[PDB]
Amino acid sequence: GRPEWIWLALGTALMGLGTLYFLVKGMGVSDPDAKKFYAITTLVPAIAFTMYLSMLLGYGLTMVPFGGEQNPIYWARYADWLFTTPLLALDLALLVDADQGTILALVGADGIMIGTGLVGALTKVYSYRFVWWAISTAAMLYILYVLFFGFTSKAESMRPEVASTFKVLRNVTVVLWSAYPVVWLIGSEGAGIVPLNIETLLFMVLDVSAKVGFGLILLRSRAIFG
Ligand SMILES: *C/C=C(C)/C=C/C=C(C)/C=C/C1=C(C)CCCC1(C)C
Repeated sequence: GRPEWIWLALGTALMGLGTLYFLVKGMGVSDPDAKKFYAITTLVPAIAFTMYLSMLLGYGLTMVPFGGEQNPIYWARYADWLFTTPLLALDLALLVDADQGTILALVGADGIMIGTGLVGALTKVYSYRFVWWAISTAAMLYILYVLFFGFTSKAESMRPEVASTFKVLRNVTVVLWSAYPVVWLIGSEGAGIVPLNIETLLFMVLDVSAKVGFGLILLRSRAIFG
């Protein structure tokens, strides 16, 4: 009966619907290249759907003590993000033909961001929580710098239609991702200013927008076509 459950139920529903819709459209398409984008992009909200469900049912939540209090931390989010954020990057990476080393570096950075974020989430010394938060956000910025400067340049060599689709997704990604560290900062994991219920709502709106929103834009485009 935690108050944030209503948002966990809506994120479950939205992610589940989104998965089904993408699966249905995906299995209908025969183009090889398009099927690859569909397979990657249907997996993302799939993973998110299972995690939101678990949390809705009481899993992935633990009490961490810091600030002289017992604080409720949803660690199931990091298990979701660990695998969905690199898959989203792969989507963007395939669109622009990015180099294999570039992708290895991104995913690597991404592993670090999610890994330090979680360590930071679980840290019992208040001050140190933000030390882990800082590194994680530093890793995040590296990724955004690459997608904005690096990937946009590679996109330049693709047809206009492919480059156009990437810019939209690149913008969607940049705007949504940069909002996660601030939410963590002022929410349950950080300053404890925004309450967990509201925080769950914020992450749900970002999550769904970043997965199903991102998906709808990518999968409805001509750009995934070989
Ligand atoms: C579907 C989920 C997506 C697209 C999640 C993106 C998540 C981020 C960009 C998260 C970033 C974080 C930081 C920069 C620092 C503190 C902890 C995190 C993990 C909340």
